[PDB]
Amino acid sequence: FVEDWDLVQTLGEGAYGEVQLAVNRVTEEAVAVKIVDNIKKEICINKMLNHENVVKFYGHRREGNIQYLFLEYCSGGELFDRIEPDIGMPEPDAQRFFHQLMAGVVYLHGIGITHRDIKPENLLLDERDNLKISDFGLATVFRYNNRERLLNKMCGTLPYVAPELLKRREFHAEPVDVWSCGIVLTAMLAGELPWDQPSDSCQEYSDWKEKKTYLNPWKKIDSAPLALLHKILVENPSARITIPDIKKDRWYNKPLKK
Ligand SMILES: COC(=O)c1cnc(Nc2cnc(C#N)cn2)cc1NC[C@H]1CNCCO1
Repeated sequence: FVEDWDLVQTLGEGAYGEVQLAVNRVTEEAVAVKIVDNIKKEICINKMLNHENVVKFYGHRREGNIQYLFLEYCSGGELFDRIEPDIGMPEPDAQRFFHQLMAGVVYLHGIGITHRDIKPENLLLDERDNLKISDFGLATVFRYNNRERLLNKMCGTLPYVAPELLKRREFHAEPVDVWSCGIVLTAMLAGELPWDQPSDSCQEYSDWKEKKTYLNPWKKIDSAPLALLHKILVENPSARITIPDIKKDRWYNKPLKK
């Protein structure tokens, strides 16, 4: 009876379908079942993945039109629900989550995979509050046989997308994921998103380029994390800080405690 799973509740909703909690009849092990009525690519990319900061993939099954993906149930839920609106979270918690996010992103980039939709809704927490990158539906290969391929498709979520995606025909994948991580860090530290989108027409984006850090959400952020944000949220993706450099940042290396 070890192959029998009971559907307990609906965890969340996606565009394709639902994410349901399934519990094994014999072992009581929990799995998050992603139901999709491309999907072939999400499966292929998931089979590649093996990291402590990436949602585990257990397998998949196709029944008629319906496709089931068996994924890690992260009982701590979304990082999204740990961010208090207009407040954020304690700086040592945000730093620990950021460290984990960098470890997961380094891993993906290392294997030539770009997530392309990093946001707090996609960053799940296990039973010990360990961050796991989730949903590879928008993910793609940006490096293969040691040759980088430039991206051109418009995707992600506007508050989190890098400005080059809106202005350039082609762009490097890695600075785009770095930028979205910066936005996630801003959200964790201020409990708000800095702009609707990083465009010339967006007043809040213009204010940031004009270094008006006396305005929210920047005024809520301590100078050390803010100095890192200055490095990440750089309009030119070629001048933007790289992850190896982020790991050398003063705040990234600052010992913090409750
Ligand atoms: C209290 O535990 C939860 O809420 C919860 C746990 N584990 C999940 N696991 C996975 C794993 N992989 C994928 C993919 N793709 C999706 N959800 C999902 C969960 N909630 C569903 C949310 C997740 N954020 C997007 C919207 O629905």
